[PDB]
Amino acid sequence: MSREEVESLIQEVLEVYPEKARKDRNKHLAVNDPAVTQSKKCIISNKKSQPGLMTIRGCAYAGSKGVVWGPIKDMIHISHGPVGCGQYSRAGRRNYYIGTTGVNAFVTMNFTSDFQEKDIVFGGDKKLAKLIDEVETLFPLNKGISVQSECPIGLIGDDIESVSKVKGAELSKTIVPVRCEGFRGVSQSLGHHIANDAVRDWVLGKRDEDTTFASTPYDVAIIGDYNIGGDAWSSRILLEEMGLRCVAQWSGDGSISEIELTPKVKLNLVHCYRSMNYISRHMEEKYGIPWMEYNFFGPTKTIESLRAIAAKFDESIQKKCEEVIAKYKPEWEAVVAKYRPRLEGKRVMLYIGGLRPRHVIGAYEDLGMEVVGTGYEFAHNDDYDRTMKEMGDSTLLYDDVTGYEFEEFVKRIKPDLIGSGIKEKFIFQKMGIPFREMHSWDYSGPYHGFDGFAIFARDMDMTLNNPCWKKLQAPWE
Amino acid sequence: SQQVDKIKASYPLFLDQDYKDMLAKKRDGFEEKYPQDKIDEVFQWTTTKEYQELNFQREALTVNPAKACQPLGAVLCALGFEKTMPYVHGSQGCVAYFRSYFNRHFREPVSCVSDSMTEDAAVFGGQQNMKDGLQNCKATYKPDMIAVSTTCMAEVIGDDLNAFINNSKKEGFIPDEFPVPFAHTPSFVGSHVTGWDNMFEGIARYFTLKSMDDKVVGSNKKINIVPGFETYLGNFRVIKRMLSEMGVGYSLLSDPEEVLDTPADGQFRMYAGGTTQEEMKDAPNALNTVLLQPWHLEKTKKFVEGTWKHEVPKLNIPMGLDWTDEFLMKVSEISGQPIPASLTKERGRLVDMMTDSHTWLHGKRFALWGDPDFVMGLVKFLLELGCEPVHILCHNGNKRWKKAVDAILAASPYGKNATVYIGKDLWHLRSLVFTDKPDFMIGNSYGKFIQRDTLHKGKEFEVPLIRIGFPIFDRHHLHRSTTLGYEGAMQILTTLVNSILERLDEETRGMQATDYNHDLVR
Amino acid sequence: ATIYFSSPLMPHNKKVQAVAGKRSTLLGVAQENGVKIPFECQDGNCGSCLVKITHLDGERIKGMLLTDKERNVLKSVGKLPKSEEERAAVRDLPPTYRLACQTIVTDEDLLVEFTGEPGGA
Amino acid sequence: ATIYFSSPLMPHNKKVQAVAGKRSTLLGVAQENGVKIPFECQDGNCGSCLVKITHLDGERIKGMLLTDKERNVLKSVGKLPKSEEERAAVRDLPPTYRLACQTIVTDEDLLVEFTGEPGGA
Ligand code: ICS
Ligand code: CLF
Ligand code: FES
Ligand code: FES
Ligand SMILES: [Ca+2]
Repeated sequence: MSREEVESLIQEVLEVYPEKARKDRNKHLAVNDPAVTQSKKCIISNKKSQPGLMTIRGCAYAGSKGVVWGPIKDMIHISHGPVGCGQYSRAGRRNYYIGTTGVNAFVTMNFTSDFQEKDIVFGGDKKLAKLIDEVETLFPLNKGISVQSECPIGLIGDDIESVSKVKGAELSKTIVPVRCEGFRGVSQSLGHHIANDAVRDWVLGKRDEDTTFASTPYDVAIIGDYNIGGDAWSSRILLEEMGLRCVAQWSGDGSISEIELTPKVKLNLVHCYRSMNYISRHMEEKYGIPWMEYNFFGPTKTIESLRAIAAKFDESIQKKCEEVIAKYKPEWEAVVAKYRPRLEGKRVMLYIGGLRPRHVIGAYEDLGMEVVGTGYEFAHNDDYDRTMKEMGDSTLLYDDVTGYEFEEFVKRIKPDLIGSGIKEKFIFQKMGIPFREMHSWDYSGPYHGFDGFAIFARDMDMTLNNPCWKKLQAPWE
Repeated sequence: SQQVDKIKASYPLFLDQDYKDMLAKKRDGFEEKYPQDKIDEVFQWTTTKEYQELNFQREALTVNPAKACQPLGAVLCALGFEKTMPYVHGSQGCVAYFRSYFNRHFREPVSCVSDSMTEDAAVFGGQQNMKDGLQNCKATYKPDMIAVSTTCMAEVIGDDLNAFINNSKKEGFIPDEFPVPFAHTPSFVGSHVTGWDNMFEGIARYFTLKSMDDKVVGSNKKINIVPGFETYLGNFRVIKRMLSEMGVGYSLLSDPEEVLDTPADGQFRMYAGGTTQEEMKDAPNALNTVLLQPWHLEKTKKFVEGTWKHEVPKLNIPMGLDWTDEFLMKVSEISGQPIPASLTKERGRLVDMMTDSHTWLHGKRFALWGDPDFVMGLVKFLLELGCEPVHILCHNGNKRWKKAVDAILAASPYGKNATVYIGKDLWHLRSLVFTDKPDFMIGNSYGKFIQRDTLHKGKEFEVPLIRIGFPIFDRHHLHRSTTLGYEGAMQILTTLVNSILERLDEETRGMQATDYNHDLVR
Repeated sequence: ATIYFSSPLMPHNKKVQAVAGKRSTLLGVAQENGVKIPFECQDGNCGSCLVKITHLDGERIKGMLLTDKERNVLKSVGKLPKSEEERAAVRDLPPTYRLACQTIVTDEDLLVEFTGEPGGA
Repeated sequence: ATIYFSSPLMPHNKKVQAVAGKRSTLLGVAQENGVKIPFECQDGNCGSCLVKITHLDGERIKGMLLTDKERNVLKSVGKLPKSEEERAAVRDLPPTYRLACQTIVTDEDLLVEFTGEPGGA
């Protein structure tokens, strides 16, 4: 389709909206022009959501507790407030870890204060202290406590910073109050910012005056990789076959000690720019640690990122990088040779949170699949600046798409595959259009590195070419 | 490394030697993990009887709850009606979590909208959010009704829903005749089952409060059925099939079975089936109203008795043999229709099934948890089978329900070692199953970790989990099962006896060690 | 959080201890502690409670949401330059000029300066 | 004492904990904490370390001696109006502009602002 058909489709979709909502939504939709570098000329982003339009965004609590603070395993994460917020986000995210759950690891456990009506009226600052005492009593091997605020906490005026300071002074334990109320932000992105601020202000600077760690010129830290389905692991090995020593992971399969040891490294490899650029910039400003963005989706991007990371170091690291690339070359070549003929020419439409709508494009390109449309839920203008150089000409772009907009776009464009979250999976699976969960990898993976590319290709082939998509139309109709 | 012909996912790829070495290096160098001996000592300490005493003294800490917030049930009740859009007045994360929860449980699309309230709405209220959301929702998705619930933000702020909706209709955002029922569902009062009650009570008020003058009890010769918070489509289908066989004229209020199960035929249907507004308006003209789950439909019972003047019969949930018989007899008494032969034969088949499998169920010890009505029905059915529900738990339970369950237990020899707990979470149940080991567990998917905790101590201490309840995430299409009436009793009996036989087969499969008991006929 | 209220009207700057994230929006704090910031509206569309907020910690500045109401009021008053609007929109960082009726206190040390005059002038 | 160093040169204001009454005279504190105030003399007769000090506590301002050397240097630079000189002479209260190499830290919260330029301009 050309730029003329796409704009007509955009206007036809927006015709049903009320005039104010129509004007607001016209700014968030655009047709990609790769020659444009300043996305603000085309797409507005990080704006509020129009009420009643069934958006797909989340809350700051999801961005902070669900995304950033959650994967930390050695800490205990209290969900201060009613039961629902903590209950719905429990173990819904596949941030893998290694530990004995309930003894030294607590990722898939729901700790909450369970506010009743007597706590909304009379406050909950004493309940929090009693809860901290009980947590210390029953879980002695925890290495810290993080109190994530839910919506009522800010509204009723509860002072959790004071409680955190007092109980940290008493128990000599790291207690981090996070003000990640759901109403504070328009989406999960402000949750990322709040969680990074809490990390910076309460955890990161503990070992500023400690020099007992044996630093090496090859120390690196993986930032913004939350180990979905093991993703971070598949990356970490690829960074240790080149001789680099990964000191910390943020935050999938991460521990409170790696976070404190992070300022003792020589380079920060940031995978998710959106959720961790806030702390990467702080570390660069304070400790002088440089940081760079790498992409491990697909063989091409992985090779380019490894070559760049090696170029950040001396000649031995570059030789090891070339050795690793040569070693892994036949493995991904076989996967491409097997699966590309089956997935050649297919058209994909993506809609994911803030990083993957542009990161996984390289993986689909390596299989001969064309992304005819991509968009984000809570990405800023930077993200679209990076995206416009990734998408082809005349491809659709959307921001904070609604159910109606996405459904109409899919019906007209008719993509061969759709990649989005659980809340859209069955909507497009009832339309006879194959769907892949690009958040949790559809309970598969990992997809990072050369080991994850085979799984990626296998999943895409098994979903697009499944024989279940030819049976929707009844033979007697 | 990956092989193009044998590709391994996260399991068992990370069991390779290189990944093991990498993880070991990570743990040794940077994690600063406690020594394995300390971890093993602490884990054994958690399984002792001393740890249970500390655990049950918890007063401010809740670990692994077994309940949700009211607006979840409110959203389900709103989905129960025809062309009804659930609209939650509050922040937008709540709606996303509700939709994710219901999609993961039912594996079907769930449609709900929000006002996307933010920091400006926290300071100046959310009236403009209400107006714009109502207008946008009516214009875009075109519902015949918008059912408004509230999060805990709107309740703490103190947003007056009635005032906001009235000011929205008079301003011209929505037509004055457009039905917009509302309900106040604070997430810090009760649980998800209470939200269903509040939403249904609000809808019934909106549709019947202003027109009770010309309503005569018995005009349409029908019976109203209020299911409650039900997460099994089979229960909705059986509660209608039994009445259809019985010949009774019935009107199922809040029926979401159709929208939560739609065909995959190339088109997406946002709305399907559901109770029509005519049925809600005509509800007061029914002979009587029956509440299938009376322990969370108390406010609805108050509204029906006080306003509709229907004398709601005091019935228990149709789970088991005796309570299903009581339900059928009460329905026959109310409608005057004799019980047909197609249900006596079904009852006889259920009794035959009970008699065939009594030698395996007798003396088995079960620990259960869930919703009050479901838990009490399951306890009654277990007592009817000769099983011992040693541990009974209900996080969202009250003391009257506990007293009723104790009365049920005392009326049977098998309810002798049973202990009912209210306000306790799943960590209390883990402590209970470690010290007083049952033979199985009956609950939702959250009980799997508890089983994993029991296996770590040892194979001889493992407590298998039987998945009956809500939510069930790690199994596919179990939401199509049935738990009400005779068919539900048959399915539950089959599941229990087959789980027992499967565990027995697993324990006796080691050749030349325990396989002497590996009987072909079991 | 420590808030230092400064103004030509005030004989001395006032140091106030406040609870972060309360629904009271630094006006409530000012009214509790007797600081007289001109508040002349109840919806949020005037500029009277305009103040200048300086983050004294610098390395402890928290991320915040600049609501479209506050942004429009600041632009109507003329205390939101294009650069600060872009910074708030992209990097979630607060601007220098805020509205004391819509500013939620964060866990940091802040210096709030007002002239005892409406926002416009 | 808590001292907040602010300057256009500094990317962010810096919060520093300091010991009151030390012989180091808030230059020593700046040099310890990396704050770059222009100090270009060793006797005290230049104006380079000119700073503007704001007492954030207001009700905790301490009495101090304005030495004739510092007073003469401030008057030579032009940051000592007659009213502030009279106030310092009579009521022992510090002026708004000080010399960072002759200013002894007191037990209060202070905001020190410099332009990275000599005192005169
Ligand atoms: S953190 Fe973010 S929505 Fe960067 S909130 Fe979301 S595990 Fe997405 S596109 Mo779920 S900015 Fe991570 C994300 Fe991307 S939870 Fe995961 S898949 S790379
Ligand atoms: S934005 Fe929570 S789900 Fe809600 S009605 Fe309250 S218990 Fe239930 Fe975010 S912090 Fe949470 S998830 Fe929402 S409430 Fe707010
Ligand atoms: S007083 Fe009207 S804007 Fe704050
Ligand atoms: S540096 Fe010369 S006056 Fe202080
Ligand atoms: Ca389905």
